[PDB]
Amino acid sequence: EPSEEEVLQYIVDNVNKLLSRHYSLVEFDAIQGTDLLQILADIFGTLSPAQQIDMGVAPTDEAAASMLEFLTKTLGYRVLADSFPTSFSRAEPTVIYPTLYWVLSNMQQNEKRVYLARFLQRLEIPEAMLAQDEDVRALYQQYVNLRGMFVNTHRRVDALRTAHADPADARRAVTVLEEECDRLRGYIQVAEKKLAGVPDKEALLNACKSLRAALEEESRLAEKGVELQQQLISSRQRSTEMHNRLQNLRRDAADGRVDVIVRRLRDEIQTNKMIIEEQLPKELQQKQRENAEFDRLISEPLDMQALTTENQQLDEALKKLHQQVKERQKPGEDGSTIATIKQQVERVAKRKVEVMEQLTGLQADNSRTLNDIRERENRIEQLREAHHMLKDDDFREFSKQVLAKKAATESMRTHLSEQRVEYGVLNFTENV
Amino acid sequence: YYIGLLRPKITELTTEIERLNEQEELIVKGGSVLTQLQQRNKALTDEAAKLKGTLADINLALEKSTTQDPSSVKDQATKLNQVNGEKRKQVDQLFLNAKEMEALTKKNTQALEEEMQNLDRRILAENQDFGLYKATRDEAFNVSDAVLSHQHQIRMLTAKQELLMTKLSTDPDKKRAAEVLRGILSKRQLKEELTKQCALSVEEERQLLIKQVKTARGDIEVLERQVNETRDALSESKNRCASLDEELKSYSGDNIKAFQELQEKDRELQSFMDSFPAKLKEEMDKITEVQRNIATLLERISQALE
Repeated sequence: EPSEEEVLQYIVDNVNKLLSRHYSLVEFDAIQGTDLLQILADIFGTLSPAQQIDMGVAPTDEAAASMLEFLTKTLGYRVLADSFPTSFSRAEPTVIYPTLYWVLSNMQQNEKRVYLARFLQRLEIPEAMLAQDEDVRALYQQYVNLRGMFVNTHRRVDALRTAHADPADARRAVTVLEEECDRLRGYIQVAEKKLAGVPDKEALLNACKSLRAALEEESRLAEKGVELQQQLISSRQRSTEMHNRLQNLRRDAADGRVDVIVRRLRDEIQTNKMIIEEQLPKELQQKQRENAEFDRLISEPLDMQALTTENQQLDEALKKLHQQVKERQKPGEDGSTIATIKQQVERVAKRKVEVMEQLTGLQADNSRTLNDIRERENRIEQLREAHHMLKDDDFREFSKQVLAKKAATESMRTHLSEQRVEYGVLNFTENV
Repeated sequence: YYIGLLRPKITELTTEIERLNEQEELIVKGGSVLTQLQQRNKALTDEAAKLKGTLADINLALEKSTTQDPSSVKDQATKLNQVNGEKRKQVDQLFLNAKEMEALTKKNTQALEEEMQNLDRRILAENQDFGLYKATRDEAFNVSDAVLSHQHQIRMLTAKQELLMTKLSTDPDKKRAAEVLRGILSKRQLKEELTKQCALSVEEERQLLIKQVKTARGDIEVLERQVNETRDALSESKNRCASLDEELKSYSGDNIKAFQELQEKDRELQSFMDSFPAKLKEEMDKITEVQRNIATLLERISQALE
């Protein structure tokens, strides 16, 4: 809900905009009486010329009622039914300001509404004379199917007029580009005019054209190389992070205790939140700006006088600010300096930076050791794949199985030997 | 008395009909104009690029004309072209390496996601507050991702800046100008900070500093807890690392071949076993044949007597 402050501000701003006036808040608040009526009257005079009234010399009661019928019926606003027309006859701000607010808000609807009101309605003639002579009845049939034409082509025109965009900005861009091209062709005319007296003309220009293309490919390759290198490094780092997450997952799986897990999670969340709230965005921003300023230093030519003047100006300004912060450290009424809390915050700050870097060093060694664990896990998996060794109690069971195989073959061997000795005794029984 | 009222309303209405249809025709013509201007704008942008190109070509020619001739310039060019070809190869190797690394990170991340799923199913079964675990975990991961993102962006910026610095070492004038602009940037930042400081009342400044020391002391507390927690994880990791490389002791040297030789002996014996059964059946049938021939000799001699 808007305070009467906000409402008055809105009313003054939009009354100033629509009527191109420059009322101040006091000056507008000063407008009571018929003058405020004529303010609203001029709002409606921007919507319909028929509504343009001079309230200075007009029957204020009948004209105010005419206005009210306009605002209620055509524009479509209603409310305190018994008091509204009587108090609206009066220039009562408690009734007028909400009406000004409503009209200055829905201004586009007021436009459309008055358009239709001019065109659509104000016929309810009985059919008596219409049934008397069919000539004007056919004239009225002409009128009503003209109104049908009107609603058909109007909704079609309005939907298509909103559908297609305004080519003003586009023609502006096109003309700017044409002017840019014309300027460039002039610049080139100057260039090739300065290059007329060269010893070998197309020879040198083709050589330089080739050199230039070489230099541009050089620089693009340099940049894509740097990009690919860093993007590697970062994808590596994300792997290391994944491993850290895995370590924390097994440690947290140790204590099924959700609560303690969430306590340690929150402690690391805020340790990250420490560097992600300001320190890293500040370093990021400073690097972004430093790079942008060097790109602009290489793209343009240098007038080192401008930057040397910015240098001296900053030197003097920092002199002012240092002396000012110094005189802020002058002892107050107590004899107490601000510097006492400055030394307390310095001391705590050094403690925090010291502990925080201890933390990161530990974290570095964990990630390092943790990479190495993956390295060893990998080569052990490579060996367990390239071979299928056992080297355990499985080795002993395998070895017992092979020994049993040896004994089993020897058993089968004596089986065939016995069968063969019976074959031999059969051959000798045959010999008889 | 009403016909003189129909007439003017009818003509006014038709006049607005005419206006509306003229506006329709205008909207269509404007549409085709916009479609034409898009193509014209693209064509002009490209021609502008080309015009900038030949302008740059001529200006490089103007530079090199004083000190070089077409021969030396084209030599510089082909030299740089050969270098760019080798560089093209280096950069494509980098492309490949990075694509691999990224693929590995994707597999590591899918792996970790699987173990997360099994643990979170485990705690959900145990009927603990799973929603809180998932929530604080998602927050933790998001802030971490945030830190990794920022650190990536800073490393990137710094490397490209090193490129810019090398480019500015071409001209000693722009080199000294670049270092001076570096100082300008630092001084701008210091002015910003000092102006922030002096714009508050010393009472407001001490209030802010007191709040700052409070929050700093709380941060130091949470930092010391983290230091202990990672000392614990670090100890854990070092024991896992020694544990693993001693697990690796058991594959080195003779051990692998010793198992290989036992494998080979296994395969020898199984081949010999598989060789046994068919030959057993064959020798069996041979022995039955010779005993059948025993019967043949005996009964033939018996039949001789009859």
